[PDB]
Amino acid sequence: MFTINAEVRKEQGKGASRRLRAANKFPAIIYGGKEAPLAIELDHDKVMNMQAKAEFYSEVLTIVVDGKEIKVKAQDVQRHPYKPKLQHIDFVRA
Amino acid sequence: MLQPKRTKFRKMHKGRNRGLAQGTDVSFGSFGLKAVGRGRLTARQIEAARRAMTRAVKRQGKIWIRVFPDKPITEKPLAVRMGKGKGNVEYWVALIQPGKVLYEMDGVPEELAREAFKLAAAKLPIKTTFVTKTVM
Amino acid sequence: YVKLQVAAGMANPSPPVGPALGQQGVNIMEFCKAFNAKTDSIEKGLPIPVVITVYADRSFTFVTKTPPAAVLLKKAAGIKSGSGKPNKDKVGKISRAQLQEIAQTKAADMTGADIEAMTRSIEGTARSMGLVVE
Amino acid sequence: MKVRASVKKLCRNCKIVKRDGVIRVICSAEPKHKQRQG
Amino acid sequence: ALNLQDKQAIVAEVSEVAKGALSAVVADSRGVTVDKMTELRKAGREAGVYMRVVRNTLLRRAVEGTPFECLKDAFVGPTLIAYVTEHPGAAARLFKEFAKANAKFEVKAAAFEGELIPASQIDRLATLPTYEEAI
Amino acid sequence: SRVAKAPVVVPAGVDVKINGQVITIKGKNGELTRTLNDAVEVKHADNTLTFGPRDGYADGWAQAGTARALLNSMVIGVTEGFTKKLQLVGVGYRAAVKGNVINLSLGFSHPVDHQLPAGITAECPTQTEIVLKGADKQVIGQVAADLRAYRRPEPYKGKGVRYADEVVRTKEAKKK
RNA sequence: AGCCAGGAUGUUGGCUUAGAAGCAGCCAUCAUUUAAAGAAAGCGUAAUAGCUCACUGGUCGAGUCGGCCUGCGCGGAAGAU
RNA sequence: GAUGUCGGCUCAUCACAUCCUGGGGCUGAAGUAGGUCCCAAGGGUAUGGCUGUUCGCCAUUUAAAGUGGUACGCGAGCUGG
Ligand SMILES: [Mg+2]
Ligand SMILES: [Mg+2]
Ligand SMILES: [Mg+2]
Ligand SMILES: [Mg+2]
Ligand SMILES: [Mg+2]
Ligand SMILES: [Mg+2]
Ligand SMILES: [Mg+2]
Ligand SMILES: [Mg+2]
Ligand SMILES: [Mg+2]
Ligand SMILES: [Mg+2]
Ligand SMILES: [Zn+2]
Repeated sequence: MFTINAEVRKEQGKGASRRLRAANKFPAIIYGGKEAPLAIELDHDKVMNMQAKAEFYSEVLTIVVDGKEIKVKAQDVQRHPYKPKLQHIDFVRA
Repeated sequence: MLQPKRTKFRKMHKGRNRGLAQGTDVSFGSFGLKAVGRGRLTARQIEAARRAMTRAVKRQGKIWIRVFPDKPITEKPLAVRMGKGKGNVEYWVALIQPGKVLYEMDGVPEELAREAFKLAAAKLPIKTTFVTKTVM
Repeated sequence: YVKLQVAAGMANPSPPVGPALGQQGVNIMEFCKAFNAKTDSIEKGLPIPVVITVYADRSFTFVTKTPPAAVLLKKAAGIKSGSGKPNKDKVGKISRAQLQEIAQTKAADMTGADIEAMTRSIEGTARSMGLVVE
Repeated sequence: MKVRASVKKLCRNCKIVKRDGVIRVICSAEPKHKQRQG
Repeated sequence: ALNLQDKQAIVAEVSEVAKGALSAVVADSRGVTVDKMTELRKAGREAGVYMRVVRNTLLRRAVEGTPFECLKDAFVGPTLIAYVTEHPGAAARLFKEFAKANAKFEVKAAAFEGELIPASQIDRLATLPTYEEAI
Repeated sequence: SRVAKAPVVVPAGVDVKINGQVITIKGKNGELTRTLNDAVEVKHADNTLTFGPRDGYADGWAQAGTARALLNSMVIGVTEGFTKKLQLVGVGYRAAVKGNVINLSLGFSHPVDHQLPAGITAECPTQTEIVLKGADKQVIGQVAADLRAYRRPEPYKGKGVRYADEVVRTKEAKKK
């Protein structure tokens, strides 16, 4: 079972997202269902190592956002144009 | 040697080569040779690299060339002054932006594709990286 | 100390055995007749391998070994020469009863413990020469 | 001695060594494998 | 490369043959060609003796399950085991002639009755005849 | 580091004198003195010598391993001693010792006279053999290299001055 | 990592060749005794031999190996008063 | 409201990408003689036949007959093909 630790984003936009990536973090989104979409920030190294396993894209993952647990599935991924880095991830509520 | 069979126009404005590539994933094969740098690949460079990777795999597996030299390059010969018309088309280039997957391969083990792509990369004017197919 | 493969009732010509063992210091007329006197029981048209043991005083003692595995598979299938490209070109056929016949003869030189162990060692010599098991 | 920009190990007996700020290839088996970066 | 699955399996195969056999011989075999060894393997299988070279760490593990837990102090240097599963003896006599005729190695220690036999007192399991001798 | 951490056992009869970085090791086979690099902290105590890095020195452990290695072969030097054997290969190639001078006949117009340094002694058991003996591992190695240098082994016949333990690979001349 | 020891049998695999016996080439690349040993990674022979590696048992006794993201350096680097 | 052009003669001066001589590594370096690269600028580095020639071809030398920069060095220094 994949357990991802996330924090809600205090900011949004181009400036804020590039600042996250410069701090070894990256933005991500959780959407689907009746709930409002949740904009989150992830640790780059932790999620990068996880997604190296094929099970990350098939299994139901759990995002831990301030104590609360969110059951999700990896929906889409924006990878860096040429480096082995992640730019953004879409999670759909499972 | 790659070249458009026919074109609407013979000559093209110099233009610029800003931005990041479209077609950054391994879409057909198992492995890919990706551009890390920005530049122009000539038809001769593309053919030299295609030959190097093909010899390496002993013409086994399958090879895809994701790039096409569709941009005509003109040149003015020696002892010719400025003006008096745009020069003559001499060769064709593909514009390359960081991230383009240039070549793809499958039907061969990873170690052989890495070696074939290492040999092909030594013919190219731009820095490259070895990439693998991903799940989404 | 040298290893050679000479015929059952033939030992004397210059091209196969002549200056091959004679260069070391072995008597050409003494060995040639002492070898054929012991290999007289061995059937006509079967190359028999012999190992030579020589000392400092030019003297010699030999131990006769059983015919080779690639040699017995030719007479059992009915062929003079093997395949140029083995497993790519089939030149003959040998039954399971013929595999145990070569193995029972080779038992004196083989390393195997059981009959099934010696039979598989002849199966490998057959595949590497183009002869298929049928 | 081969003097070139690209100095590499050419066999298992080749050894890369830095002597006085110069990368060299010293070989115990083949004299033709002796290199100096330059 | 030997994995732990491989190591556990080798302990298992030598622990099973430890239980069934009657007389076990522990010896050195360093500096002996394969020609002389394949000759002692033919002389071993014939006499109903099981022949093996096992890592001394793997032996201390197969022997812990009793009664050879005295052969521990012989698992220092190259170790070769001779497990006689058919008729007690056979090996202790086969090894003594192989040692004297080849001059190499020394033969460490022997085991029988769940008791340790020193390098000098191996004349006890060397003078014992057949089963098959009482008649 | 693995070399530095391995203590040097000073045997009975060997005297050790430490004056900061200066170490004097006296024995039956002579006396040797070395000044260790400032990065090396040497400790005596018991029948052993221990070596460690000195605080504030970036290469302490690499230096302590060198110092260890040196002091170990100093101890061996003043007890057992060192022996370098050389052998002359080639027609007319001969050697002889006259006190502290090695007379070498090596195919030159003039015979070669090599003056031995303090602490190194030579003896010729054969006209084609040189045996060097001394306490200093570095100095005996230097003398053996100097003698070999007069005629280094050639690749076509193996001719020259070679070390006894030397492997001289020969080759065939260009064909035709 | 180093050091001690082994690196076997069928078999000189088959074809080819004056010869090709792991080691010119071409094709196959199993099986046995096994702790392990490629029908052989390189040198050597006219062909053999002989030397060594892949691999494995012993010794030693706590670390060791090389990919990834990055900072700063090194070589590549020859010119005329 | 003028910075005289090619070549020669005379006189040179610097660079080194070194022609010779010096040191050295590799060699498909037995020796003699070579090939290639590294180091090295201390000195040395033809005369003639033809052509305005520089160059080039040719003859005969020499250890060698270097490659370039200097307003394609040098006409208030000469020549004037
Ligand atoms: Mg902005
Ligand atoms: Mg130096
Ligand atoms: Mg080890
Ligand atoms: Mg004026
Ligand atoms: Mg220079
Ligand atoms: Mg060159
Ligand atoms: Mg000069
Ligand atoms: Mg000349
Ligand atoms: Mg001028
Ligand atoms: Mg005038
Ligand atoms: Zn090498």
